[PDB]
Amino acid sequence: EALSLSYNDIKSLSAGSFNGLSSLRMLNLRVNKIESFDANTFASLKELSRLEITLNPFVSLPRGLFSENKKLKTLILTNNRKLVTLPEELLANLKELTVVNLSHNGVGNLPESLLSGSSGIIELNLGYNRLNSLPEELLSDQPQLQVLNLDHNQLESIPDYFLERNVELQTLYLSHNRLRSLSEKAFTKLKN
Amino acid sequence: TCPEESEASNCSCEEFPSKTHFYCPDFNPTLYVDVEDRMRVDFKCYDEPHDFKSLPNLAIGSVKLLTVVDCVLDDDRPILESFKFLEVADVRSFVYNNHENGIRYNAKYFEGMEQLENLTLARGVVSIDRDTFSGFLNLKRLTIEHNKLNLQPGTFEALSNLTYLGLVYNGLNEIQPGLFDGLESLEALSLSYNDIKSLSAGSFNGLSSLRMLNLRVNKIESFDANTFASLKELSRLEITLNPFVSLPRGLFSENKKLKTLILTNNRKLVTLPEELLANLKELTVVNLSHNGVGNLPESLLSGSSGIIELNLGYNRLNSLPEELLSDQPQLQVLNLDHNQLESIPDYFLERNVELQTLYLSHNRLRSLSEKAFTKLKNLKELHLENNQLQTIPQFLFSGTPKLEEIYMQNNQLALHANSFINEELSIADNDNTPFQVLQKLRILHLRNNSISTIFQDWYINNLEMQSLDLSFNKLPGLSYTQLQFQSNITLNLSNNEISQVLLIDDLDLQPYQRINVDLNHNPLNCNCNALKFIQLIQSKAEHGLQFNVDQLRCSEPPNLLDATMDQLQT
Amino acid sequence: RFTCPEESEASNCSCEEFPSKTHFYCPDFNPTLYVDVEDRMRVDFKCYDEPHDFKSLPNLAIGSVKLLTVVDCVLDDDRPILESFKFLEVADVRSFVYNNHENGIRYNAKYFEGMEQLENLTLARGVVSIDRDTFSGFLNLKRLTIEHNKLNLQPGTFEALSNLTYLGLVYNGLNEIQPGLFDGLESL
Amino acid sequence: PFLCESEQLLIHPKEELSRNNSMVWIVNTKDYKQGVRIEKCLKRQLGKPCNFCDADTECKQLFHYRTLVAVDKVTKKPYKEQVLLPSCCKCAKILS
Amino acid sequence: PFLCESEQLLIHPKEELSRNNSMVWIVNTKDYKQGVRIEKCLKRQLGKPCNFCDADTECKQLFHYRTLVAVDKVTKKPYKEQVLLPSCCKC
Ligand SMILES: *[C@@H]1O[C@H](CO)[C@@H](O[C@@H]2O[C@H](CO)[C@@H](O[C@@H]3O[C@H](CO)[C@@H](O)[C@H](O)[C@@H]3O)[C@H](O)[C@H]2NC(C)=O)[C@H](O)[C@H]1NC(C)=O
Ligand SMILES: *[C@@H]1O[C@H](CO)[C@@H](O[C@@H]2O[C@H](CO)[C@@H](O[C@@H]3O[C@H](CO)[C@@H](O)[C@H](O)[C@@H]3O)[C@H](O)[C@H]2NC(C)=O)[C@H](O)[C@H]1NC(C)=O
Ligand SMILES: *[C@@H]1O[C@H](CO)[C@@H](O[C@@H]2O[C@H](CO)[C@@H](O[C@@H]3O[C@H](CO)[C@@H](O)[C@H](O)[C@@H]3O)[C@H](O)[C@H]2NC(C)=O)[C@H](O)[C@H]1NC(C)=O
Ligand SMILES: *[C@@H]1O[C@H](CO)[C@@H](O[C@@H]2O[C@H](CO)[C@@H](O)[C@H](O)[C@H]2NC(C)=O)[C@H](O)[C@H]1NC(C)=O
Ligand SMILES: *[C@@H]1O[C@H](CO)[C@@H](O[C@@H]2O[C@H](CO)[C@@H](O)[C@H](O)[C@H]2NC(C)=O)[C@H](O)[C@H]1NC(C)=O
Ligand SMILES: *[C@@H]1O[C@H](CO)[C@@H](O[C@@H]2O[C@H](CO)[C@@H](O)[C@H](O)[C@H]2NC(C)=O)[C@H](O)[C@H]1NC(C)=O
Ligand SMILES: *[C@@H]1O[C@H](CO)[C@@H](O)[C@H](O)[C@H]1NC(C)=O
Repeated sequence: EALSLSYNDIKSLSAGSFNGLSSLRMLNLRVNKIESFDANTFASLKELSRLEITLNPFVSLPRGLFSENKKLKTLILTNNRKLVTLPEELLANLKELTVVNLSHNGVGNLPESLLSGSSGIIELNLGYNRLNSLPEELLSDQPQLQVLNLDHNQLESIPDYFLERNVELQTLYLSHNRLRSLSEKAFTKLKN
Repeated sequence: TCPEESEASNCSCEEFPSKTHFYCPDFNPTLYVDVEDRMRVDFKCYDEPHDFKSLPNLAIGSVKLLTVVDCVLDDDRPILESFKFLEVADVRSFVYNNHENGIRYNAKYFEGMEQLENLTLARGVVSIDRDTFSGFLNLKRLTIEHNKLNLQPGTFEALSNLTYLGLVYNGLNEIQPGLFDGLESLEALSLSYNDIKSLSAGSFNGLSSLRMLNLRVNKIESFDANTFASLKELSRLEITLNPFVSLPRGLFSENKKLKTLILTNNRKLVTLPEELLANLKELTVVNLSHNGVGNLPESLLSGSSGIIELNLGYNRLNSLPEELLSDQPQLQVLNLDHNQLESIPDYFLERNVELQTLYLSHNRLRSLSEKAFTKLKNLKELHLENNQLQTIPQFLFSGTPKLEEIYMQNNQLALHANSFINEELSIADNDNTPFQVLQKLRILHLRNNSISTIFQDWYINNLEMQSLDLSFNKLPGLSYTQLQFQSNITLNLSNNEISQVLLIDDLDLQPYQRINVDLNHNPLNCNCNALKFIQLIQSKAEHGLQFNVDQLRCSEPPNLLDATMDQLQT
Repeated sequence: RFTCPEESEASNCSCEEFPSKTHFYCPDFNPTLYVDVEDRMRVDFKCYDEPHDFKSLPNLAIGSVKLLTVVDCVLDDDRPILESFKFLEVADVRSFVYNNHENGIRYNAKYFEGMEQLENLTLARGVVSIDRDTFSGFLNLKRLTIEHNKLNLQPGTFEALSNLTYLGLVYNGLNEIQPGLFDGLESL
Repeated sequence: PFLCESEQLLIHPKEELSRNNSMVWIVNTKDYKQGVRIEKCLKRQLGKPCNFCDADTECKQLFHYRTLVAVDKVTKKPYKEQVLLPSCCKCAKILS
Repeated sequence: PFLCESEQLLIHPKEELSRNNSMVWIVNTKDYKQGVRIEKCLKRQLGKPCNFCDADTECKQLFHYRTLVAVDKVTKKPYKEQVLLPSCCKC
């Protein structure tokens, strides 16, 4: 029913590691030495509502990692070590994910179709990502959310068409950024 | 707020709600550092030492309560210096734990640490210097625990504002006469879990305003006659687990402000001195349980009228003096259980009137005078259980109308059906018994008694009875008459010798009234004329009577030996 | 613990002892008079049928009563009460109750000559009128109560009193509270 | 009507049982009982303040004592009994 | 403090009223003597209405049945035949 791996010395993830348990809804990884993954590692865990990975030296992720599980209510990625980039469409068509946190991940690039198809999100954080630039301007395509944090990022410009989809967005954070100017059209849709 | 530019630092901020965790060696978790919203910080070096030699700063600002756990120190350095990177300001409490390294202390350590109230060192200070605390501005509290410490006199030289100096598991072996010199305004002193050998009368010289002393674990073998003379303001003294065999006379005759005195587990203590607690008008709660006291001086409590509770349980006292309870009319709760007490002196309790509850259990009682309870107009409980009372007086409960709950479990009482309320000359509609007189009696526990009968008064005079425990009785049979309680009552007749249950079909209680009767482990005959009872058990839907009759089984009719009720065919 | 020191058959007045209360009655059959006595606190003097005299009755040594009660009993003209009840030997009394149903009389300070340390008091009936001060300022008259009396008062009749922590009137029939009747009740 | 909800109750005398007789017996003795009569309040099980009189009141249960005293036949000490029986349930005014 | 006031008495009765109605010469001999607490209602208050209330009710007097050896002078001859006796006053 519940599985957690906190302060574990395990340095790897096998796909067959988590087999023999269709009914798992909770997975916690507060600290681990894991650096490898596979999209099928969590495949068997279709009902895994929460996945939390932190303090792990993994440099990157495989495509279709969380895509297999459509029952994933929440995803947390905090204090990641040397995470240079993220796979495209990792959360594509989740349809259930409500909160995704990528805070403290050293990513230099952002994918427009990473979160596409998740019409449940209400909270999204990219804190301390330090993105050299924001390539993704089509993340508003799941406009149902209301919160956002892009603080401590090195992005030089904010795309004008980035915020044309959402109107229910309640709260926004852009501090510690490299913003020369703010778009004259992007804030006209943030009614809420 | 988490530290920006975290890329340069090895530390990682978890940015929880109202927390900010840290594990500064990010590769290997160590220095678990959090912050409770600038109210309290915390700091644990559990994994490996010296890991904070070159740590990046955290800029915490000011915080009230600091806490360091199991972290190394740099000896010649003030504490904040050793953790300069934290950048705390205005510490107001500094709890330190050091499971690993025993460090000598001195003044230098707390330089810059003033404006501090709650200091505490668990395993932190192996030995204390004479100048260590001089630097402090005002220090409301203090506490050193779980360490073997050596104390020099006057180390607390200039902690004038100190309050609740606490020593637990400190285990000092002896209090120096000048240990507390120069110390005042202590609203609390802790000597619990200490290895003290004796208490010289000068060992408490400095203290003047002390209001509470505690000796939960002490090895004190002897007191000086005036050990507690200087403690003129004292208000509470607790002694537990002390090997002293006797006390000096008039030890406490000076501490007139005293409020509560407790002595527990003095297995070597055998004889209290005369007038030990005389003339302490303030005293309100005295407990002397678990000692080895053998016999009480008659004037133990002369003039100490202010007592509310008194407790003498578990002693080895054998016989008691009436004069002891003569002038405490305020008393409320007495206790004498587990003594080898043999017989209450008849006029023992005639002075008190306020006594709520009384205890006498686990004694060798044999009998009670009618005069024993003649004056306890406000009594409301009673515990005569585990007493060898073969017989009781008929006019026992004349003077205690407010009695509620009475327990005589494991008694040797054998009042028969007749000859408890009758002399074969006068027939009584309601049996005249002491229990009959207490109308307001509700809970009763006569289990393991041999009365072997049910009294009519129990359900006539005692209208509000709620719990009856008649287990382990020799009663021959149960009759419907002997169960017309009407009021909600729990009846237990289990392990009894009952064999005949007589009912009548017209049996019906007041509406909404339900009584439960238990008849398990009884040698119940199952010949005819038990039929109506089988009907009230088998093929029973709902009524006033219930029957916890699970383990019962027919005994005597051979064709149906040991067949339970449900087994049986009418 | 008095237990009828005098022989019963001499006055026919018989009594029984118990732990609770050594009761008493004189006629010995269908008793007109009853002296209930709690061993320490209460005393109950009741004569529902008329009593012939207070001399033939024996002398029940009682030290003191934390409470006394006289019921339906004639009070002697211009005597202290205990003077009237000389046979009923009681010395120190703190409370008091009096419930004379029949033959009410006016009152005075004389009726309270030997009862000036009364914390309480009560005259449940038979109160015609209180001519002079109830107490001559007798000590610690914490409470007071006169009821069903059907009387009429005078203003400031009570002014001598000071410590009446409580005063109670029931069924007084009194038409009008005369001005200043409650004058002296400084600490009421 | 009455101020308190007092109900008459009959109590049967305690029946002597011939458990020696394993054979069944006439319930005629069980059929007729001389019994005694008592009184109790069910006014909220004797809790009513005697509503229709508004003065501060609470219904009480009252008892009566029967004193039968006989010197013993063996000329032992005189035997006196004071059996107590619930006799009435009456309402009393109370203070505040 | 009581709406109805009752004088307490001890009677030691002889020829008391009963159900059978054949109870005469009750036993109160100085050696065999039986008495019974009774609550006689005050004479003047038999019909005058209860006080401390506006109830139109009078202080009526009940009766109750007690076990006494009243049927015969010999004691235990009637097995305590029930006699009628006065009880408390209820409005
Ligand atoms: C003994 O305990 C039982 C609980 O097992 C008490 O039963 C309760 O009795 C009262 C009245 O006697 C019931 O109240 C009734 O409620 C109905 C509605 O359901 C209402 O129409 C009636 O007018 C009445 O108010 C109550 O429901 C009942 N509760 C249960 C759980 O049985 C009983 O009162 C107790 N008896 C004594 C003498 O203590
Ligand atoms: C004179 O009459 C007064 C009547 O008020 C007696 O004093 C009062 O006695 C009652 C006892 O029924 C006390 O009531 C109890 O008092 C305590 C403490 O306040 C309270 O916690 C209980 O809940 C309950 O009320 C009452 O305190 C006491 N005093 C007063 C001012 O009412 C007094 O004993 C009578 N004197 C004699 C000699 O009998
Ligand atoms: C009302 O209460 C007050 C105070 O409780 C009563 O005043 C007290 O009256 C007595 C009677 O004289 C005084 O006792 C006397 O004290 C002196 C000095 O100690 C002593 O030399 C005498 O031998 C006698 O013992 C008492 O001091 C006095 N207390 C106060 C505070 O004034 C008063 O009598 C009560 N009654 C009325 C109607 O006011
Ligand atoms: C020093 O310690 C005392 C003792 O606990 C603290 O006082 C407590 O404060 C809390 C906060 O409301 C109360 O709930 C407790 O009842 C208090 N106890 C006592 C004995 O006073 C005090 O807050 C601490 N001060 C600092 C600066 O740490
Ligand atoms: C004990 O506390 C008192 C106040 O609680 C301190 O008194 C102050 O002392 C300073 C200098 O020591 C003076 O300037 C203030 O005027 C004093 N104020 C009061 C209200 O007394 C005292 O210093 C403290 N002493 C110790 C040893 O802790
Ligand atoms: C019923 O009571 C008797 C008497 O109190 C209990 O017998 C005692 O049992 C204890 C514990 O085993 C012994 O120490 C005593 O010596 C026994 N006393 C006698 C005189 O036999 C008995 O155990 C109780 N039975 C229960 C608990 O139902
Ligand atoms: C009744 O007493 C017996 C023995 O004392 C015990 O085993 C049983 O559990 C009791 N029943 C209840 C309901 O307490």
